[PDB]
Amino acid sequence: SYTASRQHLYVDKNTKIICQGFTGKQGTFHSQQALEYGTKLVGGTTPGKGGQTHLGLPVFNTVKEAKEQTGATASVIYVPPPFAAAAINEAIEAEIPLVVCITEGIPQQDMVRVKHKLLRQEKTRLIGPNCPGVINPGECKIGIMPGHIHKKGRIGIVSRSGTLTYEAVHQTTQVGLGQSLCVGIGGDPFNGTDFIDCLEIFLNDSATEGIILIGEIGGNAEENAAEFLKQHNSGPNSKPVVSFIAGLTAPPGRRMGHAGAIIAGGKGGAKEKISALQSAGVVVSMSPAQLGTTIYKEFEKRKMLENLYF
Amino acid sequence: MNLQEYQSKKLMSDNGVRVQRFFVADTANEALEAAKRLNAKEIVLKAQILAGGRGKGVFNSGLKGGVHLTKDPNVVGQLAKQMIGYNLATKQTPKEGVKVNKVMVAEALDISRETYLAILMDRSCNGPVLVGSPQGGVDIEEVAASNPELIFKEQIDIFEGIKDSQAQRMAENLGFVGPLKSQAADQITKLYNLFLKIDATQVEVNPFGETPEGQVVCFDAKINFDDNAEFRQKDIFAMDDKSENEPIENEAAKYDLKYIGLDGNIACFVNGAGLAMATCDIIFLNGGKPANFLDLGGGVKEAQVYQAFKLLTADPKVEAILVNIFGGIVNCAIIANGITKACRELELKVPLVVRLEGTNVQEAQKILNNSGLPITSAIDLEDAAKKAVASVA
Ligand SMILES: CC(C)(COP(=O)(O)OP(=O)(O)OC[C@H]1O[C@@H](n2cnc3c(N)ncnc32)[C@H](O)[C@@H]1OP(=O)(O)O)[C@@H](O)C(=O)NCCC(=O)NCCS
Repeated sequence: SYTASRQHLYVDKNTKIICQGFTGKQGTFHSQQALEYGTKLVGGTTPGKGGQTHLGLPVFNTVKEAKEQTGATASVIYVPPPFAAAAINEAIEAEIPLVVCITEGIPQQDMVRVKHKLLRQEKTRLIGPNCPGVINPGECKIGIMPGHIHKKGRIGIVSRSGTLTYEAVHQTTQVGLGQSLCVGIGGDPFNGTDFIDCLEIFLNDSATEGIILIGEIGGNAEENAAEFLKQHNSGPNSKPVVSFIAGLTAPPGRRMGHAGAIIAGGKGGAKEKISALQSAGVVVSMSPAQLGTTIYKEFEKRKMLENLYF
Repeated sequence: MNLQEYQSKKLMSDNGVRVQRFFVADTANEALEAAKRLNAKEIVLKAQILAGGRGKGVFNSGLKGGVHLTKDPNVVGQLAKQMIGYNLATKQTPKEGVKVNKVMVAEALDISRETYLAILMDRSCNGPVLVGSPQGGVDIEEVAASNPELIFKEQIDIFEGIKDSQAQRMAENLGFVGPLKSQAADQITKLYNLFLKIDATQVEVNPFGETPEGQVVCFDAKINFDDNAEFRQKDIFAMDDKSENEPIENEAAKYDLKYIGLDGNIACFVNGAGLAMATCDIIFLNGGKPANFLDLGGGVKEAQVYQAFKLLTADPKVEAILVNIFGGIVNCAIIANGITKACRELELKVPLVVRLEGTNVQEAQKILNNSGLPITSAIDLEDAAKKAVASVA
């Protein structure tokens, strides 16, 4: 099944990237930063501009050409909402291993179609849409996150929120723990990667000693991830999981910015998410400003336990 | 966005879905003629506003009840004269009420039986799903809590579309028999294609029922539209009655600002939906009462910051402001100058807490304290929350 493609989330120093929407405002800008960061950006697509040169790199008409000419193993999409779902499809068809779609506003029905074909293959792993991408600090950065707040380290961060991820990153940088791999799954209700997808990677990765899960109102992915942790992160040598679930003051019936962040018919509230997380062993930080100090203290508690019993 | 009842039922009627016959009166006379034109044994007359509980509402004219029944078209005229122009207050409107411009004049059909039926893009299932219950006329949630065995669901493959077997099966499970089964199966189909055409996230029919004479009729329904798809539902989104939203929210909309009014006194604005929700929580969490959620979106401008400040400084509830921006790769000194500029031009007279983060936070925390305006900076999100909560007492 499509779960086979989960490994492709773990972008690294051999990831080679093309940019869909390369000549556009945001494709251009975040490509310059990818090159500032040292990420192996190698080319890009824009229909009708195959042949041009942009940031010293080739522009192609199709993903298929770009993949053939550059050996690219990952794609990032800055294509506007009316066409972005078509871009995602072209990259699944082109069999690109990892596809990051930054675009906000893709119709939900589009993404159901995209998801239909997405779930019926396993070569391509989709993160997004409506997400800031994924970053392996110092090795590879696909998306819009500021490189300079990160620091290679030990905390895995998966999150439905862009700016909240930066908080977690900054705090875990501030307490000295660093980040092993951050994945923003974005704030749409139909997307290519959930929390469970990132946890299986985090759990199986040795660089990742702690996990932060940042979630919010809407859907059930936090609740599913709570069950998953009960099966895969119990027993000894389990990894600490700190979480923060946003929208505790959110009124029902309202889209709270993210298209996916809404409570409806009593389903999707924040407090249901906290109970379910806390019942799997997850430490919920009450305050969004305390993700770092809470995961930090969690490591202390384990050290105090070892000192006590030796 | 929200449709008036007459707009949403016309949308359904034009796409093969059966609804009560009705006309839309702008005047008491229009309501009378419409009542005559119906060939209806009984007429219903319904104020056209977006709020709920119109049933037990009140009118400035004195009339109790936004919705009325009568067999006599003359009665429709009189009762309409007591609605049109006047204002309807309900348990969903401010004590002002809402101005009633249109009333629906419909035929009232007897209900023999009641089912629930909605079409929905289900996040759990990755596609459209039919959800039906033979037990209609009550809120779907209570049904699931008490009798989950009476919730039936059909997943629809989005490329293959709804198949006759799926419609037959749901109709059967909702207890339609014989010719009513055919009508129900037909109408389930038309409802589903309606739901794809208009890019709905949900079409909910409750009650999905039978008349005594043997007709399947969607007696009432609520449509939820995907805001993302507006660029290709131009004609539908044009029907939106923006005149019943919080007018702050409408002005915010005019500037690509995502605003939502809460009942508090500490205003806040933040770039990022999730961080905006967190800032609301962390405010309350330190005792406070946040006035609003506001999301500047990814990009911060000297000009967008102005419009945000313009809104919050124009709200009568607001007695403080917590700004919290992640500058990212933009010099936060170039944000704090956008903040001091907009706060001087707007004559800021409420205490403002500003959390910045990103490049050059050092020179940025200085411009904010050196501003000669009621502005104080904060090191992190706990500080800003704590300081902002202190500013009122
Ligand atoms: C996707 C988005 C970034 C595009 O914005 P933009 O970069 O300002 O847009 P542009 O007008 O420059 O268009 C980008 C390019 O896409 C190109 N394009 C269109 N269809 C394309 C396709 N199928 N494949 C590749 N490129 C395509 C356009 O031609 C344009 O390039 P050009 O101007 O040289 O012709 C914008 O719609 C968006 O999603 N905003 C940000 C949302 C966000 O913050 N999400 C993150 C959540 S954490």
